[PDB]
Order: sequence, then structure tokens, then C-alpha cells
Amino acid sequence: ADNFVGLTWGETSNNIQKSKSLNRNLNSPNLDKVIDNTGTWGIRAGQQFEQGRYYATYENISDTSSGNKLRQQNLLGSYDAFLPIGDNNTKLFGGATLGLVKLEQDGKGFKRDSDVGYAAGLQAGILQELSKNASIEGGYRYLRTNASTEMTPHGGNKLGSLDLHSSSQFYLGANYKF
Repeated sequence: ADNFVGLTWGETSNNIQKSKSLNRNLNSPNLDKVIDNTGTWGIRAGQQFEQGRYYATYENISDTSSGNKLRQQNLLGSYDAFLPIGDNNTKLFGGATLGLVKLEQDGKGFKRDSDVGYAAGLQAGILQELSKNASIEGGYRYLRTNASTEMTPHGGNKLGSLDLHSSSQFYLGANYKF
């Protein structure tokens, strides 16, 4: 067992297209180092084990240039088991996670948002270490949203089979143990 603390970065991009503003070329700002639009960024900190590893991820909301009304909380605890994969650099980890996301909106008086959502899914990747300084995490991240009971039961038929409803997320960041 060993204490672990770092950062988490999830890549979320379903659509893949390219665009360009203004063709005449006249305005050219001064921003070249960090330009994105979608992506979850947070911190990491938990407790490692001889047969597993724990680490929670705290987030809020992806920053942007046209970000309007942004303010919430995100807490999730993922528990997976890592193991040397290949030689002694990457760390094939895999497990599940569970947390709670709070969402608030402008209403005043009558609150619509419940501010309570059940989150849970799966995770797995490979932790690349360099030395006794800091490690690196990189893999995939799966999480579910609040889905308890249904409102209007439709009902149909069980034709063959299909994959459940899950989200596709990436995993990339660092991990500093204590």
C-alpha cells in the first residue's frame, strides 16, 4: 500500500471536424499553448494497495472562451488493480468507479435541479513511471449517469442483443505518490 496523488485529464470528443474563422486574414490574437473546447480536468489523490489502487478525481467544469454559466462540483472514487505490463514501465490497471455530481441552475424560488446524480462505470489503462519523482497515467475512462427507475414505461421486445448505454472517455495525466 502507498499514498498516491496527482492530476486527471479526460479527453471527450465525439465529433471530428475542422473550421476556420475569417478568410481575408486580419485578426491574429496571441494565444499559443493551450487552446481547447471540450475536456474534463481535475485532481487525483487516494491510497494504493498491494493488490489494488484507490484514487478519487475532483472536477468542476471544462473551461472555455464562450463558457456561459459555469459552476458545479464533481467527486468520484475509482478503485482498480494495476500490474507490470511488458517489462517495468507501464502499469496495466483496471477497475470500477463511483461518485456524485452536483448541478445547479438559475431558478430562484422553485429549484428544478436535484443536485444529486449517481455516477459509476469502469476504468483501465497503463501507468508509466520514470523514476522516484512522478509517474504518468494513460488509458480509458467509463462512467454512467443518474438512471434510477423510469417515468413512462414503453415496453417493446427482446430482439437479439446489444451493448448497454455507456459513455466513452479517455484517460491521461500524472500520479505522484507519497
